[PDB]
Amino acid sequence: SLVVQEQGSFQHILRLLNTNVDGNIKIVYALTTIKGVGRRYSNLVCKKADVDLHKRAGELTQEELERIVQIMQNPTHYKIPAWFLNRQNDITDGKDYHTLANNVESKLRDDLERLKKIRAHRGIRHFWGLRVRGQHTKTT
Amino acid sequence: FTPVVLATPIPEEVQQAQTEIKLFNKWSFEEVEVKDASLVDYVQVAQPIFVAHTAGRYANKRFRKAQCPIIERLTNSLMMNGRNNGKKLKAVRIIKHTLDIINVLTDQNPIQVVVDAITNTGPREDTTRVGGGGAARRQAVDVSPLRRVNQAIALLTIGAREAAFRNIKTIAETLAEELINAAKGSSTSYAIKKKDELERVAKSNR
Amino acid sequence: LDQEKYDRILKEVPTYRYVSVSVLVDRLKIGGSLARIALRHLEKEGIIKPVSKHSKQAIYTRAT
Amino acid sequence: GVSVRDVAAQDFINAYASFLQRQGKLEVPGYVDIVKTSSGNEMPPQDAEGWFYKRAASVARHIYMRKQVGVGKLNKLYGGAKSRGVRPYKHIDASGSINRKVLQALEKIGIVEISPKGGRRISENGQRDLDRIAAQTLEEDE
Amino acid sequence: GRVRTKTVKRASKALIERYYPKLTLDFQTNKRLCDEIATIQSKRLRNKIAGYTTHLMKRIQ
Amino acid sequence: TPVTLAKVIKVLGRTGSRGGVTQVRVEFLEDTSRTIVRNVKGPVRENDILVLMESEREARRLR
Amino acid sequence: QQIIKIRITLTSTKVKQLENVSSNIVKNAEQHNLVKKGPVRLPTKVLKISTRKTPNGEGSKTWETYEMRIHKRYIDLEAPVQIVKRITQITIEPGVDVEVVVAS
Amino acid sequence: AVPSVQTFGKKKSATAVAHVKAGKGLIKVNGSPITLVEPEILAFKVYEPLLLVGLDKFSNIDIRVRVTGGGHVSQVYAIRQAIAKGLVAYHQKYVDEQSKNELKKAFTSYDATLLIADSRRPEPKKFGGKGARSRFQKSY
RNA sequence: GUCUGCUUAAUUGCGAUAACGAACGAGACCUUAACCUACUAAAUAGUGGUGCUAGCAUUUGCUGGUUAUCCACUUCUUAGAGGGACUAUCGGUUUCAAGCCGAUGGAAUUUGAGGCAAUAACAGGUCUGUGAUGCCCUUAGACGUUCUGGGCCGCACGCGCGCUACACUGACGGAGCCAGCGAGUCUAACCUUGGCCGAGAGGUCUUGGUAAUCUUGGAAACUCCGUCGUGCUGGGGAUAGAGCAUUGUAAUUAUUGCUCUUCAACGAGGAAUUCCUAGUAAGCGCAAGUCAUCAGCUUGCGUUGAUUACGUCCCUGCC
Repeated sequence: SLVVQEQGSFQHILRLLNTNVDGNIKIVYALTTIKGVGRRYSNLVCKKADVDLHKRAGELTQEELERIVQIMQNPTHYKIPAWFLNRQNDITDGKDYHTLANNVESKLRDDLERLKKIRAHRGIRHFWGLRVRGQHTKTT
Repeated sequence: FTPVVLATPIPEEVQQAQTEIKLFNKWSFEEVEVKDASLVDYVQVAQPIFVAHTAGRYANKRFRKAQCPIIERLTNSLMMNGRNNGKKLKAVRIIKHTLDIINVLTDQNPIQVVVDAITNTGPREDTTRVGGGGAARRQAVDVSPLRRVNQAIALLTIGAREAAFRNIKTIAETLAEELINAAKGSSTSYAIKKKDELERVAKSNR
Repeated sequence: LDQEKYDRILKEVPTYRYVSVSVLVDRLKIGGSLARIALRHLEKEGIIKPVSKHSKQAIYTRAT
Repeated sequence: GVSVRDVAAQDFINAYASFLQRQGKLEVPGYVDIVKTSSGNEMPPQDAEGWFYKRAASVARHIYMRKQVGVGKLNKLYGGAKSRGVRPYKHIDASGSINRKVLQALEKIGIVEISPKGGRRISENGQRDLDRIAAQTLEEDE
Repeated sequence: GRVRTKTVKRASKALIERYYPKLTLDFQTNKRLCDEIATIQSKRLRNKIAGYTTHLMKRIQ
Repeated sequence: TPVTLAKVIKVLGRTGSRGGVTQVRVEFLEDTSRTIVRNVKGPVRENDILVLMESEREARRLR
Repeated sequence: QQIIKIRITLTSTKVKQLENVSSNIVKNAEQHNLVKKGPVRLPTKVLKISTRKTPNGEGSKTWETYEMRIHKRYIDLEAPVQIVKRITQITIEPGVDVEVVVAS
Repeated sequence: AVPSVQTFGKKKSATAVAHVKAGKGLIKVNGSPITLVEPEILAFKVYEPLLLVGLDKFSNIDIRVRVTGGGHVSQVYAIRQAIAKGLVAYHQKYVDEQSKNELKKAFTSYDATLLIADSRRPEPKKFGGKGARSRFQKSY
């Protein structure tokens, strides 16, 4: 409807989970320069959140940074339907949970090294550097 | 001047527009002609398309390529880049655009500046591969004028295509950025910077 | 998006004859996402008088 | 005198959509913002909204256009192919759910009805409510 | 091509001998006739005999 | 840059290895009775007005 | 005198015994003068079993398309338990199947 | 009485049914009049024939054109043929005879389909190679 | 005989001929796509008329809903019989032979297309389809059988068959919104709607269907109406982090899917080298063949659909 007069609280690069973000990019992404989140947990944490889906990554009230660091990380509460998921049943600690940013990188990790203690064939064929899904790959 | 009063109001805007009149009732094909002697005879100005599609039995008879409406040997080319290959209705929803971005930019009779991107865009003094040996010369000979216009459309399509290609410009703004600068031709275009580049590989070999 | 991008826009886009969104990224350069906005806005008797169709091209133009 | 047919295929869409947006009666089922409609779409509907009030004039104009049909019919219709990616592109039949529930909500007022043979037939109201609202979408064209 | 054949010619060239008189060029009046005379296989074959004949009476005159 | 527009009369015989060349007379339209015998490259007929800025090379029959 | 509206449903592989039987059919029944229709004549099914020619990969890739083309063919006919039976017994034949899907 | 006479349509697949009777104005295609075309760029295909002649003539002549077969552009000539077809089936059975000759020298000029439907076939396919005259790869 | 020549898709045919007349091949024949306002019938196809009827007009009109309200129809749509085209009709063109152009009528390049496919074979392939099978070997620490686990998916790389893309002639989105080839549950779980629950992926109640009777009339390229504006982007979708689901005794060398973010090359492809003359080249889909699933293949179809010749022996190749 117009060019919106963005004052500077347009602030021009952003930081969400230590893990970089850019600040005049159209949001749902930006939440996608991340691990473990991608335009589907992202278009829920914005609908269960009081959001814009067309705002940028710099243009962020902060009451919409800390509620959007927050649903994330929680999972079951602002209706997160649990099929929606990756840490689908822990199976070591159940649980209904989300594997995140720094954390999908050290849990990718801790799922291989409950089946390399074993000595089986879902994390021994990851072990020879060659693939486990059953195929003949030679070409690649 | 007499609105038919048929329930079904089939237009009084496209009834006074195409009753008074023939031709595509945006551009009037009505005091628009060709200015060269050679490319009259071999470039239809227009049998009436009242849109810019004929089945099209144009290659059985070795000639009629001629009888072929220019506008619909154009949409014809574009037909590519392979992925579209087949799509004519994307290629007339694009040249039904082109004729508005020439009218709008110049203020012309744009279906004429469509025709002046024909005769000007044609390579006359052209080469051929004399066989000849391992190496010989491209005896330099002026195409008939038949062939010429085959090239004059062919050329234009391989340079206003790269221009959308990682481009902010949607072929509607590069096609009309080629024909205005290809008739003024100029060399901000691609024909008059290959057409000339084939004259200019011949003028020697010759 | 700051306030010598919309008033460079409106004093430059009344008699500015041929326009689009490839027209505001090549002339006013940054954006596009936004641009199809501060053009279209209004449509006050003094912005653009069009022969524009659908989505897919928006070919606008001169009030007069 | 004044038809549903005599009028276009997205003005009736957006001018029953802002009729069934502004009716309140319409009910709005609980997996109708999130959940992906269709499974080859990644994107659910870009409205997230009262696609439900744009699927409430589609469905509905779509019935009346024919006799009868639905939910495994509006199942072959709303989707398209598949995005299989690498695998030469493939049809996928939606999710009977949302319109198995607008078809039991339209059942409510007197717009859509259950055609004997059975499954969705618009009632006798219903049609009354589409020839009232194809003549109120003919005057945004007139 | 369009190049004629023996079985055909040598069937019109035998015919053309006797029946020059019934003989014509409206070939659609020979076609009929060319059955009452020959004892032909086919419909196609027959339409290619008289075609040739009419290529005799159109040059004979 | 002087352009002499010459009309084709008699299309003669096919040439070249690959049949890329017809031979060609030509009647000078703009000096009728001159009737030179150049070459050209195309799928030709009699009456293809033909275009030469090279007035004149008169050409000889190319494998 | 109990009336019955029979329906006569035929099929073969020869267009020449078969046509024979609704000439005989509908004129060994208009002799009887019966209330009937005329030989309805049903979409031509028409099986093309692709098969390669060779006995062994070798050998070019070198194929066939043999098939049965039936001409499906049906009829009608009223008449009691007496004069549909004298009609079904008569047309009697090589190549052909007759059903009497009865309509009591 | 009714005065009705009447026709078909045929371009590569389907048909129409021009029930060209005596009424007041109408031109119903598919249960949807022609202002309402269908693939709405070609839209001008059918718009030539009402004016290619007097929108004068078709006030008298009422066409409920039902449209089956034959992807959207197939039938476009099939419903074009049929308004002309009968243009001369009205102008043959009903409106005289030189009104079929004044016409067909108008309607013969685009000298196109309009009147005479297309001839061309799809070629049968074969064995080996994929649209039609294609032969499988080659070796050595 | 089986040939100088001219002739063709063709030892296909006129003609030349101590050579006369026949067999197989080819062609004839069979499949399917076209055409029949003539026949033969259709509440598993659809018409009007008929009400019952739901709206706009009120002008009688216009828009409907109704597997029976009745009937009447059979263009339609199916499909049996059937017919129908022969290059036909003049005109040329030629040994005025076989043939070949062109224009009229026509639905209509061998009508299009496949399928059958002699003569002689090749030591091409195959005992890893066989309870078809020679002769060697194996016969219980078997190379026979079977429960498990991994293995044929292992990569610095060499070679083919392929998918998306280098754009504004496109990517995203509403709003228009369109076929054809199939298939399908029985002794049991194949198709599933509908109506709900799920953002979604789905879950399910319950439904019909041994099928022109159900899912099934709604597929994509597109017209719509625009945002994006020459920004490797708002082309590109690589590789990644998690979750949530949907099958599967087993999901690890994540079978697939969703949910959101990580945003890899490549800015039109060298020496090479294919396939193609008409609904033909090619792209947008989908139903089957696998199958519990997992298609970037195999087959088959249509919906949009043109360039370019419609000719040669320069080449290869083979006669």
